[PDB]
Amino acid sequence: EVETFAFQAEIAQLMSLIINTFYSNKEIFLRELISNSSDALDKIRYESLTDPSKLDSGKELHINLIPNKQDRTLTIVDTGIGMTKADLINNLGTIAKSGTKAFMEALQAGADISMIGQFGVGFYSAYLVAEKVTVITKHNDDEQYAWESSAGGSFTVRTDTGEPMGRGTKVILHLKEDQTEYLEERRIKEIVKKHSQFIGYPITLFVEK
Ligand SMILES: [Cl-]
Ligand SMILES: [Mg+2]
Repeated sequence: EVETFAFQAEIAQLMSLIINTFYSNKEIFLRELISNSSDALDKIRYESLTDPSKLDSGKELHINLIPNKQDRTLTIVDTGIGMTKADLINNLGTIAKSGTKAFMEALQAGADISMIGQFGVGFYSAYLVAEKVTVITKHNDDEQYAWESSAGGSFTVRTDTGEPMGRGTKVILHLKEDQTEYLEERRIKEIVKKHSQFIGYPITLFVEK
């Protein structure tokens, strides 16, 4: 049972901008996604202070970066608060309509695409490097869902079964054929060190066979 949804016109327009604009500094997508994980981890961290049972779905708060050269995927996984189905449908928990407007206004006032995170829509920077993005998420007391989109105006949502996560979000980037540098260990390490070096949770870069 796969449900198909239309992006709001403003989000479709943001995605088309990200896909079509000539913009060489694509590596900022990873900072944006790690920032989103850090925010999600802060949320579960705060909820747990008054309700420790919120960590029954896993106490460890951290981020994993998993490259897979066979599948041409880079996956960013966190054990943050996760998203409900309604959050996924509502622009993955973002204020993307107003954020898109602000980002567009900023761009005409001298901003560039690397400032996208300032407008709360950094997730969509994934489309600088990915042809398809799959988001698997599990929030306490909701079921596990998979969102997916290859842009083009629409996204799908379905329940995800097998490979349960205890809690959090996994962003699976199916990379564009010419963006495979982002599976190389030395390149990912460089980007994490350049742009994510003060994130307050462990970031483990997985090794490949
Ligand atoms: Cl909004
Ligand atoms: Mg912030």
